[PDB]
Amino acid sequence: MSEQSICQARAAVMVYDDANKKWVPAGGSTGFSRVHIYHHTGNNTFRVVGRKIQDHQVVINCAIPKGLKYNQATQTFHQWRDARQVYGLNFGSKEDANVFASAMMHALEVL
Amino acid sequence: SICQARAAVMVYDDANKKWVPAGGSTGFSRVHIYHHTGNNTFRVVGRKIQDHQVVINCAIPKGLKYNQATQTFHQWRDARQVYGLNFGSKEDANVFASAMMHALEVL
Amino acid sequence: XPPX
Amino acid sequence: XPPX
Amino acid sequence: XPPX
Ligand SMILES: [Cl-]
Repeated sequence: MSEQSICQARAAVMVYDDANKKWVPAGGSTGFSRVHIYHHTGNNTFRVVGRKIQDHQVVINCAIPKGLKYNQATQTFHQWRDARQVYGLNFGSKEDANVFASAMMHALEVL
Repeated sequence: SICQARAAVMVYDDANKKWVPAGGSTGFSRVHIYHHTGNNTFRVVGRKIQDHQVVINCAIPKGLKYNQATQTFHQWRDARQVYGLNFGSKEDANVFASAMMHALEVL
Repeated sequence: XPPX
Repeated sequence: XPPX
Repeated sequence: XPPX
């Protein structure tokens, strides 16, 4: 209607700062976000969208293209690439990580 | 075509932590940046010199990070894989990067 | 990918 | 970025 | 959420 949330997880959204070889908080400030995968049924597309809990900042809004490689680097830190940045999710718990990864793996299968 | 350069086109094999030749075939390619003027879009296209196999055909989106790792090996990411160009010379590298850096400015 |  |  |  026109998108369905196929999962939600609590995570600190990060992007990799290539110049300084460090992870930084997406959107410029620390704190946890609520991160969803949304599925547009009409076009069979997916995206990751997340808002900071404390102040509702949109900190991630990125398409999940067919063929994306989703790297589960650790049980609570998962990451993927796009042309502009590497995104990372530092999950609040192993359970949050698992629910999100399960949905991501499903999306990538049906793309 | 806004540029042409001679390079070995590579992709990173995530599983084996190594670069492999794009398309499965070793050898040099002629690598272009193409400009669609009707849409103001760019893409990278490369053909094996020896047998003209097309080994890369990649859009250049706004915001792409193009990394000049060395004077002759440049690289960039997309969701599916990391691309590398191992240029035959510093001159080929600079011609291609100059065009890339210009394309990225005008997107 | 980068390390964590 | 992976090294060369 | 905003559109894609
Ligand atoms: Cl770090």
